[PDB]
Amino acid sequence: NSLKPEEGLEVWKNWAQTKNAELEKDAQNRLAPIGRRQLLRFQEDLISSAVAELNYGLCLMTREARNGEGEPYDPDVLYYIFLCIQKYLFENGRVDDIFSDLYYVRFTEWLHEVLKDVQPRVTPLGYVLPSHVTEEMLWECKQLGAHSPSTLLTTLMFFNTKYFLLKTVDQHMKLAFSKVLRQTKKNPSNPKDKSTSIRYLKALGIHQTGQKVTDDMYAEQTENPENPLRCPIKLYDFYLFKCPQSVKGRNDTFYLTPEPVVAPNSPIWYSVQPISREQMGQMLTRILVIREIQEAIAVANAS
Amino acid sequence: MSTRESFNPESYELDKSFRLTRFTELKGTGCKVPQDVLQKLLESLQENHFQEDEQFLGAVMPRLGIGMDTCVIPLRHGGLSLVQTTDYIYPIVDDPYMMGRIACANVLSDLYAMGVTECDNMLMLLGVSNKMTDRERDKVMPLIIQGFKDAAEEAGTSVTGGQTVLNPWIVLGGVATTVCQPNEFIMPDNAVPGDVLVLTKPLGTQVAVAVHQWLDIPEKWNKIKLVVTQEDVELAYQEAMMNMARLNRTAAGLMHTFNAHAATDITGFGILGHAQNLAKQQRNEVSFVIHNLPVLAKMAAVSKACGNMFGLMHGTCPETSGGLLICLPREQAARFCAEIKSPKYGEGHQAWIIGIVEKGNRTARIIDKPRIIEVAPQV
Amino acid sequence: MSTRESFNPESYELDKSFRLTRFTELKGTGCKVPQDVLQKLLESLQENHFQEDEQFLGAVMPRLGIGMDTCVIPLRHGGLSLVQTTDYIYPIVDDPYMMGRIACANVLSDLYAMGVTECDNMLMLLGVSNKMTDRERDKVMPLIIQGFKDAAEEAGTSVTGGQTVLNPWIVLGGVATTVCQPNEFIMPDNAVPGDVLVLTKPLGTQVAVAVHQWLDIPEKWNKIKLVVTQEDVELAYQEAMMNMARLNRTAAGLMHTFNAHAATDITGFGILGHAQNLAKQQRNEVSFVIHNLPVLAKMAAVSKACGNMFGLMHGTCPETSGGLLICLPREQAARFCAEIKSPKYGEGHQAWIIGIVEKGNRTARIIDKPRIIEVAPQV
Amino acid sequence: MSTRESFNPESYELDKSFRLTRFTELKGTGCKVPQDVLQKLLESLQENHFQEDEQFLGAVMPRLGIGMDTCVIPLRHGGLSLVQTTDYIYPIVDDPYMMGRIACANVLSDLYAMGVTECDNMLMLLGVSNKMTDRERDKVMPLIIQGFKDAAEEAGTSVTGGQTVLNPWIVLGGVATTVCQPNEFIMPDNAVPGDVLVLTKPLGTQVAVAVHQWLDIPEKWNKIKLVVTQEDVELAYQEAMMNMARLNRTAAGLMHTFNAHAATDITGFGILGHAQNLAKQQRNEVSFVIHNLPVLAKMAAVSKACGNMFGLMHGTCPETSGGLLICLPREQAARFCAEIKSPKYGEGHQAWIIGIVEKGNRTARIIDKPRIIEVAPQV
Amino acid sequence: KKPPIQYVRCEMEGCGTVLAHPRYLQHHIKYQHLLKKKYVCPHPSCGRLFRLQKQLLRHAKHHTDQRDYICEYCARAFKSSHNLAVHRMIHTGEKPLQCEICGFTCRQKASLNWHMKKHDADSFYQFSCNICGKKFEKKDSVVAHKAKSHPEVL
DNA sequence: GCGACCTGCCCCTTTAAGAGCACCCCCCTCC
DNA sequence: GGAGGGGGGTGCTCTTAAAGGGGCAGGTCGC
Ligand SMILES: [Zn+2]
Ligand SMILES: [Zn+2]
Ligand SMILES: [Zn+2]
Ligand SMILES: [Zn+2]
Ligand SMILES: [Zn+2]
Repeated sequence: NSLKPEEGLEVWKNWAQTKNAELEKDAQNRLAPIGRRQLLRFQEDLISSAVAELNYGLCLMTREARNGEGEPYDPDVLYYIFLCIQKYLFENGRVDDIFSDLYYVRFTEWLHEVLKDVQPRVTPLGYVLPSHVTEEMLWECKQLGAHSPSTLLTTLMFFNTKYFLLKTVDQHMKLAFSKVLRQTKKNPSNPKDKSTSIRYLKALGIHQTGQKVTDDMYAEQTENPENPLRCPIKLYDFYLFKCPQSVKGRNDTFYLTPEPVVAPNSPIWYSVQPISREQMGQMLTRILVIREIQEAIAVANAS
Repeated sequence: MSTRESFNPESYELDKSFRLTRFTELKGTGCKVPQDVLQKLLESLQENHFQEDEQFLGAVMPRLGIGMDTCVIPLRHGGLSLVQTTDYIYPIVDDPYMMGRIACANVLSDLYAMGVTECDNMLMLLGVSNKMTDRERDKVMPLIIQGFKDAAEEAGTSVTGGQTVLNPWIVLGGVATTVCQPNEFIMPDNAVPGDVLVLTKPLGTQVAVAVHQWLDIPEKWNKIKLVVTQEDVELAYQEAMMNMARLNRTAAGLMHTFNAHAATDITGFGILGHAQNLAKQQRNEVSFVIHNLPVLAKMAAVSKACGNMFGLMHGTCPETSGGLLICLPREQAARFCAEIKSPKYGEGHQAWIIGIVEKGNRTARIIDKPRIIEVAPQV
Repeated sequence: MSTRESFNPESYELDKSFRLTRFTELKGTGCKVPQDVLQKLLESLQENHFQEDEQFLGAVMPRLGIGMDTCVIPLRHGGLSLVQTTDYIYPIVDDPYMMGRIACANVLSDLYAMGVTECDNMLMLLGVSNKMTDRERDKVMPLIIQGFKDAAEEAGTSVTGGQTVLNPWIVLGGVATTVCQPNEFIMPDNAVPGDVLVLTKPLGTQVAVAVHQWLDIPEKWNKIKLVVTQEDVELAYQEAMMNMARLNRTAAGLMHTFNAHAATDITGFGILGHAQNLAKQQRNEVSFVIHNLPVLAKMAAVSKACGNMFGLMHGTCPETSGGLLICLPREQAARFCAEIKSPKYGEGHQAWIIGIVEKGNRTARIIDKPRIIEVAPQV
Repeated sequence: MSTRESFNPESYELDKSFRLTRFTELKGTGCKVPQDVLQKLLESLQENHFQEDEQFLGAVMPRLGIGMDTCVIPLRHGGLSLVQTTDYIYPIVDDPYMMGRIACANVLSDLYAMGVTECDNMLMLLGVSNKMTDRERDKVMPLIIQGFKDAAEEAGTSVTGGQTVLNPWIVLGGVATTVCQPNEFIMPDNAVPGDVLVLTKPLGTQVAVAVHQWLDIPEKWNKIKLVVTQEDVELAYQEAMMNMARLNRTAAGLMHTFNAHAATDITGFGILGHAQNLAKQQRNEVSFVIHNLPVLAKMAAVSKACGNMFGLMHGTCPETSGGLLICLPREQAARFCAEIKSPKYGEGHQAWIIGIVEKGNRTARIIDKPRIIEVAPQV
Repeated sequence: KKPPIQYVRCEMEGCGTVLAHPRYLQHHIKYQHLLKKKYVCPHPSCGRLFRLQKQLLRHAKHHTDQRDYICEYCARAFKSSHNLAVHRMIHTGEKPLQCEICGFTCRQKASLNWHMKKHDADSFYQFSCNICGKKFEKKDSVVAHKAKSHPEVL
């Protein structure tokens, strides 16, 4: 498929071998976070790695991960390799989410710093470069969907920043639940059409007042019959269904911090405390790297 | 046996005067006669410095777990965590079957404080009293073992292995262990301001147990002959014995269901002592305040009559096989009690909201004049 | 205090009259007066009818591990097996720090008998006596905790929990847990005829400890002086103290290297006490015979003075933190004892081939005329 | 500075027995046993017959702006005014630095009563006791002067002169002067029924000072040791020293903001005497009534125990560096306390509304049973 | 001078109260049961009846308008110390009571009684006043209801 | 058709007032 | 000398009802 776990496993193995060689040549005592008394070492196999070792091991890869040529990986392919690692972990029974689990916060920070000042490359003769990261890549790796509270919250950001074209972090932050409205707007032309979509005003500062054109000033999502698992309307409806009743009807913030503890039959997944600015920026920095979103925003702003 | 209303010594061909609690020497302060000293000793047992390891260059998860209860130990292989606990309780009830069940429930309660619904294996420590006639030991220990095993069966685990030793006082206890994935349990350090505290079992079990011993001694009985009669004391004894023998498996299940942040078991010390212990673990600056105190019927008055012996009001009274002290948001807690009270899965059991999580201090306290909720005698 | 060679009560602001062993009624039988009743109770608590499950229509390995000790419990994840042991004892040695090491070694002794070399976690139980003076407790208990933690460090394990209780007699112990793959432990049921049993530590520590305790009082010491000189106790006591503080970890590793068919721990029931138990679980029709008892220096003669209080010759002499009993083949035993005597790193110790193995009924037996070897003390 | 740590005589080459307070005959009635007579003398020196000047055929402010304190004395140039005050207190705290700060604050407090928040110049009167040895004089006096200058710095003024004289008792004081426009000071002669009195500092500083000096006299301590523990006395003394060493700049600044009618200070004569003096000044016919009496924690008990020595409940206990008794309207007072507790500039302090203003005959009283408010030792 | 604590019960039927000391038993008996008396408030239109002599002095406060208690913060006048103590809770921002079902915190039991209506609890209450069937939980609450409402007057 | 204004009714909170106990103060006392 | 009883008055905690301000929800008039 789009995402290959073997590549991530190989990169992790190479880094682990190099780090083990460095540690053994330094021959400095260092104790692992495991219960048994043993010298700290990064397992050559991902699965056996402890919860803490993966975090520290993953954090350093952002600075020491090499390739056959020896050139440091570019940010996009590095993010792709981390996604491959996550796919490998999911395949072999590990349930940890390296991008959302609270125990993996530092890895997110280092990845955000690496991806902070990245820009698309026009280096190839073609004027548009296709990023390795793709929409189908994140979907396959269970980054996007209704699996966990954090992934769902990320999914809304993905579709919000694609359709509403809210590339900037401030555009997202200004968003609030009250401003977003859902209208069936059922068309009598098609019986039982059951059209549904959410509209949001765009922050276009113009001297003229009033609604010049309904479509020009607003962006509306659309149902996806190709897969019910991907319909932005369905996910948005499921998002509200799993949020506290108090927050609905509030005009302060749209995104809510996930609950650290959730169950499949839990009525509520989200707290009443909006996500922090740093977390918002960290999530955004990763979403822009996608190829589909990147080209969508490139076309929108240019036109 | 469970079906029989009570353990009658004559039926088993033992002397009528025989009392299981006779071997132990009950004290007003319970098994925890020193509170600060035993607390410091327990902290010293868990005291460890090399585990900081430069904090592992970040917010490393604590191998100590809660620090004071149900330590979680990461494993080399599988990315799993070992979660095991241990607790020992001397006999305090006259029915050996029920007392063994109580010991098993007390041992398992610590796991349920971290939302570990299912247990892997359980060990048993069976102390044998020196001052016990050989004939008696052959009629009581089988009952205690059977109760322990039945409780283990009710908890989805089997008691295999253990140890048997001789001690002046009968010692009952064990070790409950579970090898579980990270998402299976709840680390109690996520409490935030605005939350509420939920208690799954009423307080005042120690008073009810102790008073039943005074029902025979005319010297001690006269000190409370006015405040509390005898039939209500017997009812409170029956209810405390039945309450101490339940299991918090449903509590753990609803804990996972309803977005719980932190929890702890009210076993030994007291509700206030355990609340103070819990507050220290919180990452944030949150201080607990306890407004209510569910106490068995006609037990607060006995505490007042007995003076400093018990001290229910101050929350320092020891408890055995006590309930959980969860920390849920308001709406989840409101739904929590409704579901546990009348669940379709099993039998109904009440739960009360007793406090509010205040911000700033990382300390626990009880308002100067707490309200007493006299738990109805199962009517 | 680790470097200190002995316990100096005057050095801790304590009167010389203080003795750690003073808090326990040391009987010749040791911890448990009965063995038939205690064995029956342990078998009762290690027996579960639902456990058999018609052998799962196959050859299911026992869930009780050795059957009598160190139970192995299959897990849901990855085919791992949870192996854990529990053992509690009372002080028998005056030195506090060395007592903690002995207690730690006792808990792990069962674990090493299954072949397990490395341990994950180790809880502990600290029984603080109510008779102990407040001033002493704040200074004596920390010595036990520190020694126990040091022993855990020696064992490549960390103490990350436990429990504290009040008990007329100081109670020390803990539970050690190891989650290991099937190729890391040895099930002791493969013994075959034509093998030899190897005991890795000298027998008869209880005799030395008890007589050393009698040293102070002259009522009983008068008759013991006739059979042995006083100065023998001082060195014998030190040897027993030191032989009860060295872990069998090295011996555990050599079982893997030398095709150890079975092994056990000599503690509590005595060398003949565990010989029968180890035999009853062998799936092959075999019997053990002990042709040699390597008694501690002159302890055999001392046992002759007291007709039955010790009973070493019959083999039912209680031992604390005793060595293993490995049923290697004849060829392996030759190199096994040599290897443990002169390890590459050092710290070797002598191991004695107590006897042999012959086909027949599943029972153990000490020959009618056992030979005695007086281990040479090291100084 | 002595703010970092308590003044230790040895640190400055002074003997342990040394105490600064030894140079004054402290008494429960303060630095003036016949309070009534000193009032007559102060009236005698203030009163001047020529100042009436036939009323100048009009109604204009008097030279003695209020006839009791902080004379205004209009000048010639620019129609300005010269508000000037003086005060002298003998040492009452062991710390020389804090004592100098207290003297400076007391000197400045008179101006802040009139709403003046700026001081152009200040003088200092430093008196050295005859009994003090030469070695002490050059070690304590520099600290006193440093504290006085530091206090002056915080007040936006500088000590630029003074005088030094020999005295049997240490005499510490100064004189504050300010040349201000007619609209920069509130002349405390306005008062209308419906207003509410406001106090900025708790009372009972003299009691705390006296008790702290009774910790060395065995005869006096035993009389009072029953009612108050030593820790309470220590914390009360610390709070009183911190309060007495605090400037009323914020209160004076807020007086203008919240439309203050009249104000004074509680330095000497107690709360009742100063209110009585203030009442006579009011142009209208208004009499004060005081219902609340904020006192330092536990000092009221000592006050009543000692007998007719302090009589805080009678509002006669003398105070040093006391607060301001501000007359404000009801809603302004409600806002006044809120802002002074958490000022925009920060470093707020609590204030109380101690009474009401009613139509009367220019007098002040205290209700029969004042509601004693025990101010806690915050931080 | 505090005597040791002993508990004695009023054996008279209808009074199961237990007192903190034998000293207080004589006072309880005399002032409650044995002393049967009737007084009338001097106010022209009050028409109330008080058997004790202590109660009348308190009642005189109701008819007059003497307010001798002043709040520290807002300078508001109250007729009794405990009323002020309840008032101060507004300024300190403390809510002691708390519902045991939905975790709803309030300042006074009057607010809590209102909240219990949502969590309908009068069903499990057994006590009730004879006149208007108020459906209280405890006993003395009925006495308080008979005092405030259904007053005993001429 | 949509809004502003007046007014009525309910909700929830705060103030006002009674009940009774525990306590102190004073006085008297006959042993 | 005296601890114990009698008589009186009082603060404190609890409880309930009444008063009151805020807000939701009608009917009427104006645009
Ligand atoms: Zn009565
Ligand atoms: Zn009246
Ligand atoms: Zn107020
Ligand atoms: Zn509620
Ligand atoms: Zn009624």
